[PDB]
Amino acid sequence: TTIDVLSSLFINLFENDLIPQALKDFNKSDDDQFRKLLYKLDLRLFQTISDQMTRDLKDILDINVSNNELCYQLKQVLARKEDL
Amino acid sequence: MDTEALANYLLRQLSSSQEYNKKLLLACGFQAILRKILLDARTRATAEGLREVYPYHIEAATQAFLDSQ
Amino acid sequence: TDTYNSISNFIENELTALLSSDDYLMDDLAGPNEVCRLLKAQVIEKRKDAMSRGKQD
Amino acid sequence: PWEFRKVIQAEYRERLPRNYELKHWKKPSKIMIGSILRLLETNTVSALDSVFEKYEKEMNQMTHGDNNEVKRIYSKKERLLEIILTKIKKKLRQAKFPSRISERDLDIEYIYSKRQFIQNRYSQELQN
Amino acid sequence: SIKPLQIMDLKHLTRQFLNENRIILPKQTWSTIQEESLNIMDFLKQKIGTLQKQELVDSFIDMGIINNVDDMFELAHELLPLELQSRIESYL
Amino acid sequence: LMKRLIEHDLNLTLNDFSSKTIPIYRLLLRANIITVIEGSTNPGTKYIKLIDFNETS
Repeated sequence: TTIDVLSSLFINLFENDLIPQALKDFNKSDDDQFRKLLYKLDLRLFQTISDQMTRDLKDILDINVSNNELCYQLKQVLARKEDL
Repeated sequence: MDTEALANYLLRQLSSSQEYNKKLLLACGFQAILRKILLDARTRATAEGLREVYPYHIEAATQAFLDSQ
Repeated sequence: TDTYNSISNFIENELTALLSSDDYLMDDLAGPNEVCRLLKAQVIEKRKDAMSRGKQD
Repeated sequence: PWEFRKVIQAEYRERLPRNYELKHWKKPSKIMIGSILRLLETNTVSALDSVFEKYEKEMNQMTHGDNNEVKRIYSKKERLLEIILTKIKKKLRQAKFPSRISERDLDIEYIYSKRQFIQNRYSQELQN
Repeated sequence: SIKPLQIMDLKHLTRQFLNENRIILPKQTWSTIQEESLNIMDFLKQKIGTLQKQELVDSFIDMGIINNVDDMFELAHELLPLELQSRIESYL
Repeated sequence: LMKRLIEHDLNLTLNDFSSKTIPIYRLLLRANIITVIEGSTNPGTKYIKLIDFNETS
């Protein structure tokens, strides 16, 4: 659950502190494009980082169990090879 | 291989006199876990009638033990 | 020959990573921002235990 | 949400069974900080590469081909990302999590390489 | 490797317990308990990470092994040499 | 307590040992000269007596 609470911490932090702040900054800079696309690419940065956090943690857990499953499959394949 | 050797194993796993006593009590608890698990393994083997124990016996015993813990 | 690595690598390269990147890019370029983030949230939500490495394996 | 400890306690109480005694709370050690910062650094590098490759044309037409301003803004956003990284490092340095996690228990590259190796061995055994 | 224990370590650890109380262990069971020692050590370190006075005896009460400190230094009596159990009694 | 132990009293247990006599009982237990057996009729009550120092079996 440590990976789960880490993912929850990252989700809450990015979704309530940084992404809304940069979204309000993007909505504020209506007069100048140059700061406007700066805040838009900031939104890009924070949202891709949040998605990467969630996907990487879920992928760590998923590969950690899939490696054991693939090891069991490898043991079955080795046993079938010995019998063959 | 004494219990103090297992305490040495635990300290090198985690890496004065009071912490040595703490680790010695931890080693005693570890030996208690092993003895209880082996007792449960013999209990289930005798329930099934086998003289010796097997990996599935002690796996079931330790799963039942960790279910309560 | 090595058919099984070719199959698995083709899946994990052109099937799931390409799908995620293309869905994110198309949802970003559909317009806008909050719409895309929310829609990505529920499509990730309902694809649980379907895009996992066990399923591709 | 910047109050990391309250969210940590609430999620630990919610996502664990009621007989799970969380008596011991430990601050994250230095190896956890190093692993988290390494993952964040690699993922920020990948994210900035993806963003600047996806939005290169608007950046070029707004600056009228001035690559110097492109590199200046790349440096500015690098500074901002490093500042945010230091901020979240300071926020996690006041945090609680069991010390059972090591560097090898949380690293994408090592587990991915192990998966690649065991998959190659699986396919080779299937070939034989 | 470095963290897992060896088979002969387990023989030297629990050989007398399997002899007084008649236990027969084949080699597969020996390898299984060599694997299980790691899981037991990880569970013990997850339950008890740091060590101070009251929490260990409270956890051992929660472990279902003991009921008081009397059970603690009676279980230490049957698992330690005389100098070590006397030292533990001076500690408790 | 010592007179009951020497006379081999069958009613000896852990109840009559006070908190002050707990180190004395621990000293006696460290000598390995006493039988620690829990009563079948009353579980939790450890009946205590010295081992026989005079037998020639």
